[PDB]
Amino acid sequence: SLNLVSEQLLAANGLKHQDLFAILGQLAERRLDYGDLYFQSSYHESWVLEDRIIKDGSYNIDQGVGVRAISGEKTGFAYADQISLLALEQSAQAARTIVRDSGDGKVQTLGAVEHSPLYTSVDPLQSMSREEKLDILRRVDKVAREADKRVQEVTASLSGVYELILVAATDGTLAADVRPLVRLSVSVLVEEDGKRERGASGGGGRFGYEFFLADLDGEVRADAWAKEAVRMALVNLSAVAAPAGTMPVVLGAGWPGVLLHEAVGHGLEGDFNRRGTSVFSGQVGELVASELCTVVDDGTMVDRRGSVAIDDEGTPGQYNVLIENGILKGYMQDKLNARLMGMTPTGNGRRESYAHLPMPRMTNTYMLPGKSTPQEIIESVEYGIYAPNFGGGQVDITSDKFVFSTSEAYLIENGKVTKPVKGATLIGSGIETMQQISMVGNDLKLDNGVGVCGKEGQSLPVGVGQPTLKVDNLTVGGTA
Amino acid sequence: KVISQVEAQRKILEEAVSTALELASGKSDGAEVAVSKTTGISVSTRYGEVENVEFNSDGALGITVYHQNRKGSASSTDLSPQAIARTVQAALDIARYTSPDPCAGVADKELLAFDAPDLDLFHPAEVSPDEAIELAARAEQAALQADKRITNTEGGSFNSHYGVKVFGNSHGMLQGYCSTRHSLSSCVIAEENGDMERDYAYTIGRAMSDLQTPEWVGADCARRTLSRLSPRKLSTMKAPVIFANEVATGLFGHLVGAIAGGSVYRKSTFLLDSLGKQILPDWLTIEEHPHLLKGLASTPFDSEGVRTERRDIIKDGILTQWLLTSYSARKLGLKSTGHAGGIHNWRIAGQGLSFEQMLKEMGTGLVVTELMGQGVSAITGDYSRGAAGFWVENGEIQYPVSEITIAGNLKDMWRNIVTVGNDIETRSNIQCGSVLLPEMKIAGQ
Ligand SMILES: CCCCC[C@H](CC(=O)NO)C(=O)N[C@H](C(=O)N1CCC[C@H]1CO)C(C)C
Ligand SMILES: [Zn+2]
Repeated sequence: SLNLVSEQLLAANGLKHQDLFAILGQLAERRLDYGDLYFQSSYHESWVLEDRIIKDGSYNIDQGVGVRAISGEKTGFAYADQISLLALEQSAQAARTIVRDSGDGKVQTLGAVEHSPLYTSVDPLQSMSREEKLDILRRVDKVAREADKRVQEVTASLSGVYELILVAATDGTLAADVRPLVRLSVSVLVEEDGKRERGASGGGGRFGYEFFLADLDGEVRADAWAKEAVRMALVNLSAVAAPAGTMPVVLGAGWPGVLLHEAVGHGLEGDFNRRGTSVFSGQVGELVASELCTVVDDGTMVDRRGSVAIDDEGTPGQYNVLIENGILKGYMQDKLNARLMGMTPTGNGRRESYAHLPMPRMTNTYMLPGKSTPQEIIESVEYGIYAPNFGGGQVDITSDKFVFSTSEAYLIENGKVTKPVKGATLIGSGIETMQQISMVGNDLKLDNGVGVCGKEGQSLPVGVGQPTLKVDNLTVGGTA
Repeated sequence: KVISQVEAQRKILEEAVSTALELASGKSDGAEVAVSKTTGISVSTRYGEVENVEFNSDGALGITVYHQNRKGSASSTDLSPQAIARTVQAALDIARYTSPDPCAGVADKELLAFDAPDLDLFHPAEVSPDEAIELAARAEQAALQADKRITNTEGGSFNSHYGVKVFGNSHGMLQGYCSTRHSLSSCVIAEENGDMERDYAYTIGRAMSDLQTPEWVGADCARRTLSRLSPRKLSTMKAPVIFANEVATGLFGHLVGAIAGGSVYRKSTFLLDSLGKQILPDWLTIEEHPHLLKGLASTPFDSEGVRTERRDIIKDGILTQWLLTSYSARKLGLKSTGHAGGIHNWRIAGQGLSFEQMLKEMGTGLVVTELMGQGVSAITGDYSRGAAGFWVENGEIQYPVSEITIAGNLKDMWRNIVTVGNDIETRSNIQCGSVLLPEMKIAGQ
């Protein structure tokens, strides 16, 4: 990719390799540990079907450069929505003002190294015709409406992004990525006797739109997801009041891995741990979870929404074991925090765009499978909840309190799943909740490709996963 | 001197809008163009020393076009004539493929703010990075020095930005305005008996001279942080709940989605059948004030160029209107109410009691000061959120609480509000005091 991206981001904008040297040199006039130049161009499209018609379409373009100067704890940063030598010079000259003292000017020679390809460099926007894209949405509409007479409304959206990046740094890093991302989202409203409810489905990843027409367990993926949205809506329509209080909770496989994202994931980002503000600070080698739990953050997964062939600092994505048999092994890093902690980059240095600073961030965070069957797990509960789907979540990493809110849930009574219950927010302490995991299923899956993680106002595509698992005690925010 | 930079920017933006509209005009029945530019600085400190210095400059142009009632949109951060041309063409091309939708289109000419009011939103300051750093450092240091239990920090922060926005459409509207926002915060960590807690304080305003002092920010930060130490997890119970002012604003905030025209025409709101019904206490009025001078959410027109109006959204407990945009108004056979982009300063008067008096009235119950999670169903009103705050007994705060949830339904919560306090939160779009509810289900141990 590097030559192709370089031609599009540098040569096409009047820039050469030697301009990179000049601008890095301008940063290195000051007493810095590190400086970098980050170049980006991106193209986004969206199309929306509603009321059985193609209501809307958009085409959105952005491009620019971001320049950082770093000394120990400190970062100077400036950027511009244009790729030009003047934009780079202006940005470097502002960013370097983070420190007044002169540096020795000794930068490392820029040199690219190979990394493993994790997704195609083919542009997903141009690889399918517009009418074929719209036919995906039309088929979702038809399938959802045919699935049940109570379906009254369907909103179906298709989005795609094609993004080129290149990063050059004072430590010699020179790297590029070509990043496709597509997403199909489906929302349905059902009505019966004046009562209404909604359901949703969807997913995607780093590939073209053909994925949505490919086979999923013997049906067309788009069709399967259209039916899933209806199924979710009908479950919710039938749901009764959820019970309140502390009880066993069995979480389904896949997206209920939001548990991990909140309970340990953010808490193991290296910025908080370098500062000492995370509950996990200084706990490497301690039991932070039950011995059945091994949690990884894995940036290497081919075609996945949350993967990073390189992170935004040029570090190739890695399989990082965070917790192994309950024992804390380490933290997700960016280059700044790794240096300060005496550790190494991990492939977790991510930024929303050129206009934002990178920080330690998740990629795909999941728990490894265990020995229990999901049926054995359900059968172990006398009274509790089974929650196979969630909305979102949130964590306070200092006090170690987190929440996540059900989108499909049921009572378990005498080892059987029984009545559907209404949405409830579940709350616990991260470490204490992970220590309550007494059974781990043999059915690991990741989410369908739906996640957006927020930290310090920066949204990123992130994945979660887990098998079915049992938390012995968790507080359920029902009314009953 | 910054006034000159802003006036140069404004001329450029006005010209970008006119160019885009002219390029659209021979090929569409209508078009709407919005452009903005925001510039400023964002700084942080750690232990009183500069940490981050970020120079911000963000620009943007969006266009929506209409032909045969088909819509297309496009956007670009590059405002060069050739980028604008490409953007206009992209929107036009999209509109060949979308379906006719008669509720879509430029807002009604009769509703447009052709001569938009000056709401005095622009109060620039030439704050240097070093000056910004010193304000952040002062706030953080005042927090850190407050008490020896404050053992770590998440820093001081200072932000100062100005913005220019211009909107035009094919009815001949072309209006723009400038605005500023400045803020100062600090956030520290306290520890007691192996429990760590974090909290923050802040000040915000359109003029620097409207801000609380750095020392005020730090003292408030420390006070809030220290108050969180050594919480208890309540047992599962039913009890009265006070939403402290800072979360009470959000309690009323859930109304916005429930009365939004988009939700109404889709029948996806639990208030679908509540227009003209008493949904709140008969003494409670929610006043919207879009033209407050210097207001934090004042606007001279909405995102479709529509005039904004003084309205009592709730009057003596009664829901008087929906919050409509052009599209949703047209779906309902109504006219836009100027709510494209949201609400514009809500005000709810107190009923005479201080926060202390409210604690005495409640006697025993939960004060919620922080909430976590979404947990609010737009379509049913079902409500379930994580909470932190304080347990109250004998009319006095006893201890902080955390790791609990509160649950109910918004229809019931709103209808049965006991009182609203005079302790008005004044830093937000929605401004009100603390709110007493007679009962919620609290899940805990
Ligand atoms: C990979 C993110 C895991 C979930 C957590 C995030 C918020 C977060 O970053 N918490 O730490 C969230 O709720 N995101 C939501 C989310 O991603 N959702 C909610 C339903 C499914 C999916 C759709 O984007 C919304 C709010 C954007
Ligand atoms: Zn997150």
